Amino acid sequence: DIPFDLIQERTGVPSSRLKVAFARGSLRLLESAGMQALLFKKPLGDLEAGTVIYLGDETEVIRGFPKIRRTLLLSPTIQEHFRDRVAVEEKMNGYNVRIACLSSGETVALTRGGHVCPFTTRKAQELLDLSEFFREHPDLVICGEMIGRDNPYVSQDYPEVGPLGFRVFDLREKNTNRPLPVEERRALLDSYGLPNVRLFGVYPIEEAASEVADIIRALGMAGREGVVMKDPSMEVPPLKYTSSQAHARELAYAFSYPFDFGRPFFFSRVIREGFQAYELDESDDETRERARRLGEAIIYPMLERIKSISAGEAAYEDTVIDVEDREAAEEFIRHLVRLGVSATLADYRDGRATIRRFYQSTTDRINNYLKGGLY
Amino acid sequence: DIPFDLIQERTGVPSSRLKVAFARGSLRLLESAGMQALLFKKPLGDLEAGTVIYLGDETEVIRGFPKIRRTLLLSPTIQEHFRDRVAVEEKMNGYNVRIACLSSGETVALTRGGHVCPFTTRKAQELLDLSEFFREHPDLVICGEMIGRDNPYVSQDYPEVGPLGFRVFDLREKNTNRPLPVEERRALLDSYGLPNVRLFGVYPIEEAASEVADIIRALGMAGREGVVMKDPSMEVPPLKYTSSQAHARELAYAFSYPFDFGRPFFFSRVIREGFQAYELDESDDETRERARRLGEAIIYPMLERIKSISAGEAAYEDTVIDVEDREAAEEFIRHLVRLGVSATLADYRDGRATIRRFYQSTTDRINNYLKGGLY
Ligand SMILES: Nc1ncnc2c1ncn2[C@@H]1O[C@H](COP(=O)(O)OP(=O)(O)OP(=O)(O)O)[C@@H](O)[C@H]1O
Ligand SMILES: [Mg+2]
Repeated sequence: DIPFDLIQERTGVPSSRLKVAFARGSLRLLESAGMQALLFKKPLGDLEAGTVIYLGDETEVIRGFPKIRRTLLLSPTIQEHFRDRVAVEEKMNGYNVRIACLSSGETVALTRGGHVCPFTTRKAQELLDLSEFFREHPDLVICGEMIGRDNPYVSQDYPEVGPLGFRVFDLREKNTNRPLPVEERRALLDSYGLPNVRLFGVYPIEEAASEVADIIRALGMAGREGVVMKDPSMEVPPLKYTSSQAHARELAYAFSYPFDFGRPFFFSRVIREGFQAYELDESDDETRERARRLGEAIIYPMLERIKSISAGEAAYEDTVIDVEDREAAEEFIRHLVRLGVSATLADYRDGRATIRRFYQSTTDRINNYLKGGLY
Repeated sequence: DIPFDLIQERTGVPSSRLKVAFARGSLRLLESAGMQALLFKKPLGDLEAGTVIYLGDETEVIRGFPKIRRTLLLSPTIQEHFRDRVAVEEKMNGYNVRIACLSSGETVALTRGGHVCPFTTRKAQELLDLSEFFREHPDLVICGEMIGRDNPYVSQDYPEVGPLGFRVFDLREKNTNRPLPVEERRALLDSYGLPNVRLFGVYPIEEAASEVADIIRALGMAGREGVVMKDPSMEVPPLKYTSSQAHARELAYAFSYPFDFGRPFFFSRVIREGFQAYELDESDDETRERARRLGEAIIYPMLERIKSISAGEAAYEDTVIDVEDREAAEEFIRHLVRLGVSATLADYRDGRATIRRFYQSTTDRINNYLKGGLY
């Protein structure tokens, strides 16, 4: 049974609160070296959502990755949040991965919720040489973005990393979740042959907002997601800010399965376009492009989705991945499913498993409308 | 001391559910001129929102105007819903008015929430000649839209009415809320010289959808709101269906005050554009124009609003109305304020009265960000 007082000491959360959280947002589950773990679905105190506690030789807290705040404007805001210098990295469109070595020597890759992903743990050690880093730094949690076209979670092709890849943006200590300063982190990860997310530079605070403006113009015309700005000694939390095309991308995806994204959502992205038009457009023409790009991202995917279902096709998405065997693919399917995702194996040849995700609500509601159902 | 048993007898709503509604709202007020009345803020049993019960020499239940269902498609939805024939009237973009001659001889214009508008009651009596109609039909509630560019509530130019006119779209019995048949209701209002909404015609159900499509194309090309489809006998409830410019107009106004409406306003309207592109757009040119039209309606109002607030202006809405005197103008404001509206008299020249509406949600949140406040 759950060692509530031990956890109370390791976390700073009173054993009383923890029993209140065992009503709802605190799950006990088997994972790793026959080990019993606790997964904080909801945040609780200093503890972040996605926090996982492993109850082994030592009880290790794998803190959840912290929510990064958003800004819609580069100025005055950057000068209003930061001090002296701003480090500016590339925002990787992928899925958040915390890699840790546990007291059992076992290496584990946590999805944002704190679940171990069988696919992510396999691929993370396949594509990363972690052995020596963890021998020397076993209480540092590698925080990164799994990216690439053959990505079961968020699929964007970053050709320079291959079909599947990884990029570290953080080193955070177990339990305390304290980050290493930016430039030390990059160096340390360099000297173990580990990949850092692209860093555009470190700029004095006066010039930061303009420097970020050019980068974003560059990132947009490349079709990349955007930027994450950081206090070089991480004594100020980060701010994220994204490109217009990044917003058209998400929106276009969202209006392809419009009834699976819980309403706004949609408002939040569009609003980013208002303030960004106010700040980055240097001609009416550009603002015109911005409008055209927004309309088309909305109409055309929704028009094709509707045509599709009209022609008998249910709304689905496929993503072909590398797996070890068909059993492995199946196990990953189950994991997506216990995450509330409609998924099945659609095809399997050698080690390549076609993961099929179904969007039931988009299929149903567009069918009911096409048959004469009333809004 | 309210006569709940009487109101139960006169509405069929159980006495208990009434007292429980009143313990919240449902609200008891004085109106016209020394009568006490019951306003139903939310629906209850068969009672509609905005239903008012007048307690006079007679107990009269001025029923609220029923919510009209909407379709996103003409086909096959019309023929799944209607039978035999389909009557198709213009949907007029203004505000809802219920005119009735209460048992105390006093004529009262009710807005959708069942409040007596001092403006609308004065405007309806100037505009319409109602004395001979109500003399013959005191128990008939005239239901129509007040429309025109110089409108106090929602404003759109309709040349046919100059600055401001009225158009009846329904006749409904007091208490029962039963609607007269379409062709009868129209003949009746004509013989008494009362203005009808344009009725394009009654079509058999197999031709209804293609007919409506043609009306919709003309109405869109002409900047008109859409169509309300009716069973001639009114035995099946109406379906409203709106055009794309109705929507652009709607989303443009929406994003001039983004944080005051919704969040959708946006997903609701945009979803119409999808199915309508599907059913009605015949060339991709048309769909392209639809996308661009939708984009500009979103960015531009949002953009100007941020510029407007960056330059120090509050987010407001002006509208100019024709009033009798300035005494009239200030009564109308006192009226808007007692309904929760942040309005003032911006200006008054020669019977004209600039009514200014403030939207502080939009002003505050847009200023919070321009000050460098985090998303
Ligand atoms: N260079 C980077 N630095 C930090 N985070 C990054 C970087 N590149 C990608 N990310 C990922 O982007 C996330 C923030 O971007 P996004 O808005 O897509 O995530 P989110 O789901 O909104 O996360 P949250 O709201 O919890 O911050 C981070 O949580 C991280 O997973
Ligand atoms: Mg209307």
